[PDB]
Amino acid sequence: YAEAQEQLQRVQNETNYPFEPNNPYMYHDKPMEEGIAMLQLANMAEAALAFEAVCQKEPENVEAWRRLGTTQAENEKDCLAIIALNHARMLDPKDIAVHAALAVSHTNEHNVGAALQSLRSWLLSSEYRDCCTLLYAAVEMNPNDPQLHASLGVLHNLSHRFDEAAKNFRRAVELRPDDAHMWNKLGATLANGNRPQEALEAYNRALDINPGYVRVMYNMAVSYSNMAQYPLAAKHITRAIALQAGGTNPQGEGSRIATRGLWDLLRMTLNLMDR
Amino acid sequence: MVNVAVIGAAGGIGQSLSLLLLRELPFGSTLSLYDVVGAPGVAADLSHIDRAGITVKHAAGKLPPVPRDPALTELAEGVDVFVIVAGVPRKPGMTRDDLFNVNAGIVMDLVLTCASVSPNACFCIVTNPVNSTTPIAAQTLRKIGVYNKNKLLGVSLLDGLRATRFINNARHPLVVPYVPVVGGHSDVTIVPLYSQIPGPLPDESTLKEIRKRVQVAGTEVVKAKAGRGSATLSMAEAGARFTMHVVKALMGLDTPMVYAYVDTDGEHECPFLAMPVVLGKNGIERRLPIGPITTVEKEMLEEAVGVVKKNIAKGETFARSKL
Amino acid sequence: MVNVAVIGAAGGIGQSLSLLLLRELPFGSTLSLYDVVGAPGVAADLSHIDRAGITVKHAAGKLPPVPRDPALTELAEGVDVFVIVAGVPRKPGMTRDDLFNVNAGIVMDLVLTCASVSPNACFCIVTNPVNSTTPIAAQTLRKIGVYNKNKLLGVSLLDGLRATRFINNARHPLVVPYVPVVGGHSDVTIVPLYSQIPGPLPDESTLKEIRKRVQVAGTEVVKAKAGRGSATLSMAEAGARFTMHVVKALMGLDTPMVYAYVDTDGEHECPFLAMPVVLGKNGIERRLPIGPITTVEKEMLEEAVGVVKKNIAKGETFARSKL
Amino acid sequence: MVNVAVIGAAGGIGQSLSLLLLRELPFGSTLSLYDVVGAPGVAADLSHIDRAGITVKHAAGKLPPVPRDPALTELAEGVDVFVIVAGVPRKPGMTRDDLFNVNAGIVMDLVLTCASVSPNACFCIVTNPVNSTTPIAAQTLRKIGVYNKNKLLGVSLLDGLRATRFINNARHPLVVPYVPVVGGHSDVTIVPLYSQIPGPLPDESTLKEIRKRVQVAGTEVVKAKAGRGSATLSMAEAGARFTMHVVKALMGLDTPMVYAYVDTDGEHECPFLAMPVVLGKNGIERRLPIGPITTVEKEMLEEAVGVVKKNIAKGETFARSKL
Amino acid sequence: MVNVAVIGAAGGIGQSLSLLLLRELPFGSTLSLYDVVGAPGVAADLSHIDRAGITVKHAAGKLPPVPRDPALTELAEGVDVFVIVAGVPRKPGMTRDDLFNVNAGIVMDLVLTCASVSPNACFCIVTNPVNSTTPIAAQTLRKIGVYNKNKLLGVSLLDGLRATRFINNARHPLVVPYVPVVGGHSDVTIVPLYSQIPGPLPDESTLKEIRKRVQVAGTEVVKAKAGRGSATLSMAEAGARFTMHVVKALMGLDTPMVYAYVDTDGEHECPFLAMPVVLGKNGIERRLPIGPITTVEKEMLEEAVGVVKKNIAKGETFARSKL
Repeated sequence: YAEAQEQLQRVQNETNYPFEPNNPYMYHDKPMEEGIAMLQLANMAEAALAFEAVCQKEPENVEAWRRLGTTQAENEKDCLAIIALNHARMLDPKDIAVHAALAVSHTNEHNVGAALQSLRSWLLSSEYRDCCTLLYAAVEMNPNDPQLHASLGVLHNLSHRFDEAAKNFRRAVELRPDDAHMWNKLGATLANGNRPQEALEAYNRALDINPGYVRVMYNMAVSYSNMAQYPLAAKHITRAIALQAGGTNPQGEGSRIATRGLWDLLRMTLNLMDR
Repeated sequence: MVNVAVIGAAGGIGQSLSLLLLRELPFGSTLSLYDVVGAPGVAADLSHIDRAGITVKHAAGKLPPVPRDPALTELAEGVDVFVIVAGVPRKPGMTRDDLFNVNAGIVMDLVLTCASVSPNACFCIVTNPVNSTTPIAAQTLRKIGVYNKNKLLGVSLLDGLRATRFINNARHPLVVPYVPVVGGHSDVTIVPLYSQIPGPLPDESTLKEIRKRVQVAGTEVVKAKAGRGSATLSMAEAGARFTMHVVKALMGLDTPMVYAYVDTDGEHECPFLAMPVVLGKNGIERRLPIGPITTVEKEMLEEAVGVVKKNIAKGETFARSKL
Repeated sequence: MVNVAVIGAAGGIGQSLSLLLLRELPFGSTLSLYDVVGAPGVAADLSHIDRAGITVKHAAGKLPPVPRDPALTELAEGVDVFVIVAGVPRKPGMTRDDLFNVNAGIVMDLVLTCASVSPNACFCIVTNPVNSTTPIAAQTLRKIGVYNKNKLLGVSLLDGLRATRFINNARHPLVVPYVPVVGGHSDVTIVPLYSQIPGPLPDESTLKEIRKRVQVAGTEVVKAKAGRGSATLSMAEAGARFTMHVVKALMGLDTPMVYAYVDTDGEHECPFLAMPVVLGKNGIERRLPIGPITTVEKEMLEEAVGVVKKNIAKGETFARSKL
Repeated sequence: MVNVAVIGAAGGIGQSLSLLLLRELPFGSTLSLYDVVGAPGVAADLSHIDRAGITVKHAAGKLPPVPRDPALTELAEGVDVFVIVAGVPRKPGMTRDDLFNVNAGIVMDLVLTCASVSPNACFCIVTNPVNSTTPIAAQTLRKIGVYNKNKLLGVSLLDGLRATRFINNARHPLVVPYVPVVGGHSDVTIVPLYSQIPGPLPDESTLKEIRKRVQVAGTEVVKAKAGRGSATLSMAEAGARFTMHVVKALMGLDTPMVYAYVDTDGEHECPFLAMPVVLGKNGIERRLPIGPITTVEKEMLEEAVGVVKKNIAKGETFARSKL
Repeated sequence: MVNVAVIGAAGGIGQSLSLLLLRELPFGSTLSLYDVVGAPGVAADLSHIDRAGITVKHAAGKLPPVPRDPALTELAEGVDVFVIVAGVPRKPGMTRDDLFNVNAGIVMDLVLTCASVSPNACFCIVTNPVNSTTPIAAQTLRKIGVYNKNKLLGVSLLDGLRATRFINNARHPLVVPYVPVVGGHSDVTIVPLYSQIPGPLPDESTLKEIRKRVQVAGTEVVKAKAGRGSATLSMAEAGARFTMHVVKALMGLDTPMVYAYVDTDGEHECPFLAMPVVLGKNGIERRLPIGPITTVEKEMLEEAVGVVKKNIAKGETFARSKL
């Protein structure tokens, strides 16, 4: 290494986002092309590693920060996010993607709080009453707009409004039936509303866009565990654990406190199975 | 000695229960209050009472809720008894499917925050879906790795209070203190036991009416209040009495017998039922059998068992879609 | 046999008062309720608590409030004690003139309607502007023509509660059950008596600080609750105890000595003032002298006398405007 | 207002009974002690107690106990409850049934003297035997022409207290308030009803041993006292508790359920039995049936009736010899 | 949990004190009884009232009194409160000088064997010569080596129960809970502070008559009893109440202000006097100054302190003599 030495605590002094070891990607020649190409033709686990490798070189890579947060959301890892997206927002506050992708990360942890502020910042680029007011905005203007029309469901989900969120997704789903993300939302509202059987089929089809969306199959496991067949949940969470990480010599594990979430489900499953 | 913390003492089942506990709590015992809004206004109100030997502590919180509020992590140090009373009211709203989810999203956090700093502490659930929300608390406790079946109770004394009020009016040459009640806390689940009380009983044509009125009780109160609230005054009285019973048992000045809603522990299947137990220094001590049952109550008991089985299953798996 | 009837038992103050009353009344008593809104809902909720002998009765008024409501005259038959709690919250300021005027009108209407049916009853006014509402009730009773100076008791006990709490906090571990307080109930019109208690009083500057705190503790509560609401739980404790004292004095089970806002006949120059009295079977039976005091308290007493003179002067100043 | 009087308050029972009764009488009550010797001393002892609202009045009545003592006639002018306690020590050097002959005349003349002027007063019999002197008192009352089966009670609470304590020691830490005991109040005439209380009972042999232990109860104390006196620290407690129950029922503050040796009034084959009754403002109100009886307990409540029939016959044939 | 032991619970006053004690002890107690003659009889007479949660222990006597009884030591195990009530009737036979020699020698033997097994325990002396027996107890404790000044009290409440009863009988509707009485317990060593109570005190002649009455009222009982006995019932409640305070101050649930014949560490020059104190968990916490005294009472206080000087001098003269 000679001079490649540390740089880790050097970039960590301000960015608390851990970089972890076992990231050989970082020095082949320039990992950006393989990192970006891995999304289309492969999984989405080592892609985050490549994004981290290209990001650690300098903090001015806006693309690296805006993509690392999005990548560390699919592979169930919504604790390594938030801070990275905030740092990306610090670099540019007019950016559209960082604000849009920062709301999906503050609603999993049930933070509420800054999620409404991020939605307002995205749109411009009682707290709830004010946020919902400005949100209406293009109630009709730019109707064919996918992002604006889909944001209504995200607004409804943070107020336990799973009734109209699915309704606006249904129009948003058919507008651009290509990306899996919009389809996953379509599933979630249904699951989170005494309606499991009406979404699982989408969970299967969503997989044909990119077989790896850990979130869809995790929700599959949750829904079937809530829908009788108490086993099966195990025979999906076990492969969830495997595909989640660990294919590159446990990825240089380090802390992996967040991963606990997944592992937890296994228990609640086994137990209800008397095991 | 003895620290009691009411969690959510800023509503109608809040401040009133706190006031009732203030004037009956034993000398030399503190009292803690927490709520996202209105807690300082109650602390500044309960500190102007001439009761001696009682000190009041209070904490507030940010109006936008945040998981693991720092104030609770500090106030929950040294607490001996927790009364989880917060949550949305029993407002009709929409069907039960959403209210249960809303309250599950609250109990999961308000148990996780409290149990981390003070593990050995009795818990009293006085929220909504008490057939669905107690297993949620049990699951939340099991996760962190600490769980004692002898220190988790569901306050279902309101049904007993209602039951020992209608038999004292129709049959009013006599007065009886209490009547056994089994089952759970729901509409078709509560089963009064009128065959275990002294004195002759009226004809069967009236006993069934009394049992039906005991089951369908809160709906008449809701109708009497149109839609602008529910019954809170008569529910804070039962919670205060149960908390006093638990405090006396913990101190060592009584070993009372209470019914509550506790774990069966492999005795009657359906492992969350309302059966009589005896308290003690270390929580539950002995779980007593139901006793002789009239042949007309067995059908009600089996229907209640089935309904509670379904409710237990539905509540012990409240998860989330993440998204 | 008593028939304590509470008027206005639906607001912030009164909901707790009814609950506190219907857990200590003697066996065979009878409660009553009345309000424009929420009275049926309070009655249907309080009737589910097991208390043998206690019977609950209620009535509701019309939304367009008509003076001399027929529903109230039906509840005024065979009543022993009337307690007035009705009022219009506090509002975020809005000057005291309009709030005082509406409170005076409500008190006039309620007192006239209640006293037009059962004359030989007891009135235990609780409304916040005591110093001017009590002479209003006296004037209305004289206008009716059944005025008795021994049955009219404006409740003034929260001052005693605050003074006792402060003394017990600042002189640990000495405990004194009660502390005499004279004057009216407002701002500077209060004059506590600290030289008539057994013990080595701490100092002079600290004692003056305690006097200032007990004088201005009213604004502290409303400042703690942002800018909305008032002291509700604390004020509900000072009414139930006074009502119990009056009830047990009438029933012949006790002859207590208290401090209350009364209709002093002679002795002190003030037409109305709060001085110690003793309650017998027919209300006040003997009026005790104030007793020896200190000059520093004498100046405060003189200032309080002046303020009391002004307040009651104005009280019958605007009351004559009705005629 | 009551004027409870203790007849014979100078022996080993009256002295403690008066002290226990004075501390719990309500406000505005009155006591009345009477005895042939020692009454002024007991009146002087109890006149130095700081209780407020209690008035003590006494009278002593000549040596050579005269027939119809003029002094006792004066202390009978408004008494509402009579507690007959004046008996005689057994002279522990003497034994056999030479106690019935001497106490019968004392009971007769005391009851006649008390009832000759205050017919409307409840009579409580404490002297032994109770089941042989209660018919004597009934005959004496019937002789003078005034009688009331409601206002004639025989104290038997001692057996219930003894049985309640004996079962709490064998079911710790589970406690019960009371245990039903019926039959009589002498040796083999008492039967405890252990199959009418909540909780899992122990095996049969222990139950039989406990049942026998309650029967042989009045002789173990004598053996422990080495033939010098009988138990007197529990009879006073039982009498005080029964008198408190009767007074509270008479004043109207309670409607208790008790077990008293009374006339069955055609509800049983025996003319006198210890049936469970409920008191009230005019004495006995209802006579509850005994209820379900265990098969093993049937023979006991068939020997008890047989022996009590002979006891009542022996006690009632004595009245014809006198008068 | 506490352990109250009564020494000499077989005389006229010991039995009533024990009966009154086993009705107010907190749930969980180990009340003990001991006497040379009559111990088992009274022991197996209180173990029949239910009073669940109390265990009764006792010891057995021996031959004519032997110093350092082996049975007393066995019962002298871990015990918090020791009540010394054994002694000899005071007034029967007169002989004031002789009777001291009779009683003191008993105490000199009781304290020595009772201590040295429970050094950290209270001592509530109840014997009649209170003025000249507490110094004897203090001298005995000094010889052993443990003389905790805050854990040695001499009961005296009796002479206040008398003052309160006498005063309330004059001023009629007015009642004062307690009245301060200082000095000692002898005929001329008692002075009541009637200028420290609130109210219109009567004339000076009546006050002097009342002061004289409380100094002579201890002979009225003897004169009414014809010299056969003395005051037993009235003294049986003064002690059994006062001891309760100690428990409520030692178990940690109260902090009351009491008057007792205590050791004056500083303050007055007299080594022992009856001055107000504040009890606590460890014993005596604060010793308040006597306070303002009018001109008339100063001479009485001076005479009382002069007499108690000689009384204490005599008290610490038999202890020096020993044999």
